[PDB]
Amino acid sequence: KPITGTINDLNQQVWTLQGQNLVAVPRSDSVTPVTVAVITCKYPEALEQGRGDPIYLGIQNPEMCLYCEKVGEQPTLQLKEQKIMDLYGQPEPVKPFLFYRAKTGRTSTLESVAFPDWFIASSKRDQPIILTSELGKSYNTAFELNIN
Ligand SMILES: COC(c1ccccc1)(c1ccccc1)[C@H](Oc1nc(C)cc(-c2ccc(C)c(N)c2)n1)C(=O)O
Repeated sequence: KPITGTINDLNQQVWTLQGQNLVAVPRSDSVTPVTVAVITCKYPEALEQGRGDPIYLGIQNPEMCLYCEKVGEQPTLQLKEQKIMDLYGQPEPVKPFLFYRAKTGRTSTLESVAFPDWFIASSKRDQPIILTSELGKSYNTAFELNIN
C-alpha cells in the first residue's frame, strides 16, 4: 500500500488540485489539499545511483499519477488517469512516472528520472506545480510529506 499525506513547500503552501493542474496554496484557503500517494519503485539498480530513492508519485480522488513528458523543448509535469498501485504493480520501472527523492532532513527534492536537470517546483501563491531547471530563487524545490 502507498505512503499517503499532504505536501507543503517551505512557504507553508500545500498542494491542491485546481481544475486539471496541481497548485500550491496556504492552508488559510480552506480548500481540500490533495492526498498524495508515494511508493518506492522495486528496481533502483537500473537507474542513476547517489541521487535518492526512485519513487512513483500520485494523487487519490481523483486517482491520477504525475509523469514527465517533453512538450517541444520543454519537459512538463503532467497528470494521467492512473492508479499508483497499477504502476507499482507493473513488472518494470516506468521511467516517465519516476522521480528520485533526495532527502535532507524533514524535506526532500523530487528530480525527474526521465529529465534529471528538472525538479518538481512550486512558486508564488496559487501558482502551478511545474518542472523547473532553475533552482534556489523564485522556485521552491524542497517539499515536506505530511503523513498525519
Ligand atoms: C515522514 O517521515 C518518513 C515516514 C515516516 C513514517 C511513515 C512514512 C514515512 C520517514 C521515514 C523514515 C525515516 C525518516 C522519515 C518519510 O518517508 C518517506 N518515504 C518515502 C518512500 C518517500 C517520502 C517522501 C516523498 C516525497 C516528499 C516530498 C518527501 N518529503 C518525502 N518520505 C520521510 O523521509 O520524510
